[PDB]
Amino acid sequence: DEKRKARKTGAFYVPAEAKVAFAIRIRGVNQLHPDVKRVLRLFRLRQLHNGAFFRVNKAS
Amino acid sequence: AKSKNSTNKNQISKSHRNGIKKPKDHRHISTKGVNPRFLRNRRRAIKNDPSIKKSKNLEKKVNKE
Amino acid sequence: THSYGYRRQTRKKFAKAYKTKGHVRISRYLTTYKVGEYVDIMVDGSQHKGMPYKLYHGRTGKVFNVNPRSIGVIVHRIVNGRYIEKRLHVKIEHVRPSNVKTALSKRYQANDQAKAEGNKAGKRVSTKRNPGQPLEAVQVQGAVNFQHPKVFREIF
Amino acid sequence: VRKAAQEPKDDTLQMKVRQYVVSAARLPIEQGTKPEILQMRVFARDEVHAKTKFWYNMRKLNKIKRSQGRILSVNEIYEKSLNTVKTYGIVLKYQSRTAIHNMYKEYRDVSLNGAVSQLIQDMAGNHRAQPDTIQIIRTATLEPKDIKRPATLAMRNAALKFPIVKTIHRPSEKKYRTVYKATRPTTF
RNA sequence: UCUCAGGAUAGCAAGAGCAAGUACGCAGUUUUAUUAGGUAAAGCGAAUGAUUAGAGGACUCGGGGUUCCAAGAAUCUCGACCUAUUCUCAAACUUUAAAUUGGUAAGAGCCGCGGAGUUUACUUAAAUGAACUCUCGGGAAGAAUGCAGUGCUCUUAGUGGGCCAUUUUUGGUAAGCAGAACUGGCGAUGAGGGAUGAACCUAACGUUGAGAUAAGGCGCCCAAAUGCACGCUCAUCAGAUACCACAAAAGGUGUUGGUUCAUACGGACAGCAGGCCUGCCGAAUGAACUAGCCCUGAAAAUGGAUGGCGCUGAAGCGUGUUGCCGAUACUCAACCAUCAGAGCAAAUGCGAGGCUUUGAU
Ligand SMILES: [Mg+2]
Ligand SMILES: [Mg+2]
Ligand SMILES: [Mg+2]
Ligand SMILES: [Mg+2]
Ligand SMILES: [Mg+2]
Ligand SMILES: [Mg+2]
Ligand SMILES: [Mg+2]
Ligand SMILES: [Mg+2]
Ligand SMILES: [Mg+2]
Ligand SMILES: [Mg+2]
Ligand SMILES: [Mg+2]
Ligand SMILES: [Mg+2]
Ligand SMILES: [Mg+2]
Ligand SMILES: [Mg+2]
Ligand SMILES: [Mg+2]
Ligand SMILES: [Mg+2]
Ligand SMILES: [Mg+2]
Ligand SMILES: [Mg+2]
Ligand SMILES: [Mg+2]
Repeated sequence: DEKRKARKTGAFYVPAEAKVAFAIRIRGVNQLHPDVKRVLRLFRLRQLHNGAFFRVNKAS
Repeated sequence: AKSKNSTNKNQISKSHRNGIKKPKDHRHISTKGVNPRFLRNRRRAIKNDPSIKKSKNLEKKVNKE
Repeated sequence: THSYGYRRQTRKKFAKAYKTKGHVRISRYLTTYKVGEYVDIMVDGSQHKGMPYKLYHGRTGKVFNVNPRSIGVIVHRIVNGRYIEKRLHVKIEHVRPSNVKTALSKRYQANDQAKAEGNKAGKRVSTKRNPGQPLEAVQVQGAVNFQHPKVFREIF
Repeated sequence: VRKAAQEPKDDTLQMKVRQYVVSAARLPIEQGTKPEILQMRVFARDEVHAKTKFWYNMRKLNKIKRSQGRILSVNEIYEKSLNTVKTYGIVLKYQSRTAIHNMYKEYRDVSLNGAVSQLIQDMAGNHRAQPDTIQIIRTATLEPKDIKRPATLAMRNAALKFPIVKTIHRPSEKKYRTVYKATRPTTF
């Protein structure tokens, strides 16, 4: 409905931005910068085809 | 003869292997680099301070003075 | 590198900043230092005595001793994958106070104040700082500027 | 595989371009203000893709970057009537190994999305263009007084007839497929 | 280290242990707070060093030629000095100045010029200061995220000729040459893909079945589309793709796009005509460019290599679209072993270097 009132005004309404994201590991283990490795480890994707949830932060 | 003169290649990784060891934060630290003036002061001000518990014969010496 | 000497490769690090030539800088003469303060260590080239080794320029140490002309500071150096404590003695000249604690104390006192008052009212105040957060929903009423991708032109 | 509604039943026959309107504003986001809103028309295959196209063009055209702004909205545009044939003009810039070029192209199709898809395939085949490189400056559904291309104007007449000169044999379903048959097909 | 095929020595590695595994702790991660730096770039109408162009100049510093008459004055030519500029540059130049990155921090071992103490060559005119003690007041725990790698002892093997890739780099015309930096990798390593093959692409390995994939493929050798749609290409030297096995300067009225200027029934281009113009003819016709594929530029020794067949309504070049094939990775289960969980006395259906189970590997 917010969208609707907007559309009618010519104005637009921006919904609040997602606070939860999901990540899945696309790439194998071998040959990765150690930093990258550890960042992955913090996101708790330690292998291929690992999904997890994380907050959405300047941090994350 | 021919050799490879200096390479730092494997050494960084080797160093990060077991982690970088950091020393222990100790409440009380050694006295190196501290001047004797201040040190004598500490010694004196400790010897005379009653709120600081000494040994027995020590307190005898302190209480006589 | 064929030569290793206390000042090697010191050229632009130690040269005085532009138009700093012969600045005496009385302020450093007057700064008061205490055994527990955090010092930042910065070399000046006019003053040759009590010069730290270049490595330590711009480092942040913790004060340890205070001598008449010099502050003993404490820094650490990573060596062969381990940390090694180094006790520096800097002449007053190459030392300045770090704001890293000042910020802390100022913050803390204000915060604590807030919490005490809240404790008076039954409201628990939290001082935890949250990082940038996802933007809240918004309504927008404005003027539309419609852009179209420009043709290519050569400016010679 | 996400279809836009105005695409054909057979996915084969056309590319996955859709036409988007994206609009955003300088990030500071002051409440009661009457914001400058930056709006642009992009052709992409996604909302994401569209956003990219948007920002690229926007950072080229103006000071803005993404950490500096917010996306208000992304709205797909549709073509009015898929019942008629129209001649579309398109104005392009693309990047060839030597330099950058401005082209004007025309296609006779039922959709502006179709106009674009055909434009891309053409630009790949004849010009070896890379999609990412292509920038569509302006697009107009053409009035007959305005159509300039010979292969376009070529098709205006009612008297149009193609014999079908050669019919390459193509069984109706797979169920009918045979490698070798007992008699030879015909052309006509 | 008479040391350069070797030794020690740290580092890397294994086992045995110690300690409350300060979780208000830890981190090849961010965030936040305080801070460093002179590299890239840029800059030389800014310092240092180079370094082109023209002009002016009341006031100038000298030379020369000119002229006159005469030694002066008038005047052409040079530069040097400003005047306002201008061309191109520096790793051993630099005002300016990044990205990536370095310190130190983000609280109960906290904060507060509130108290009471202790100091016999510590400090001050100074109960001034300082450092430590006992007090007084305040203090939801003071960022995100992760912890199947807590810290430390002890004893000790092997190693100490390296090599490659991306990016960055120095010497060198160059090299499958010789050297360096960060991260990997290869060595020490198999599986699928690049036909082939150390260091490329996917992906890291216990025995086994299923399913769905990555990289790469689906005309035949070959699992899977002679799929469905686009654009472009005819080679009497086609083409067929990362690392990869090489091609350049230079050319083409081959073919297709596009760019910028032009003509046309107030009849063009061309041809034929005829005297710049004019008739016939009849809707389109010029010019310079640019980039695609194709052609030329393109010479080597046993007989040959888009991997081979062969392919031109492609089985070629640049795309669109859908499915399918496809690893030793991912799912799911069975079995084995490893590491870690949980439970086993008035006991007992059995062996505590045991029994029963569970999760990961
Ligand atoms: Mg270590
Ligand atoms: Mg400096
Ligand atoms: Mg030997
Ligand atoms: Mg040893
Ligand atoms: Mg052990
Ligand atoms: Mg925690
Ligand atoms: Mg780092
Ligand atoms: Mg700075
Ligand atoms: Mg790069
Ligand atoms: Mg080499
Ligand atoms: Mg790298
Ligand atoms: Mg890498
Ligand atoms: Mg070996
Ligand atoms: Mg391997
Ligand atoms: Mg299988
Ligand atoms: Mg076919
Ligand atoms: Mg052949
Ligand atoms: Mg060939
Ligand atoms: Mg092949």
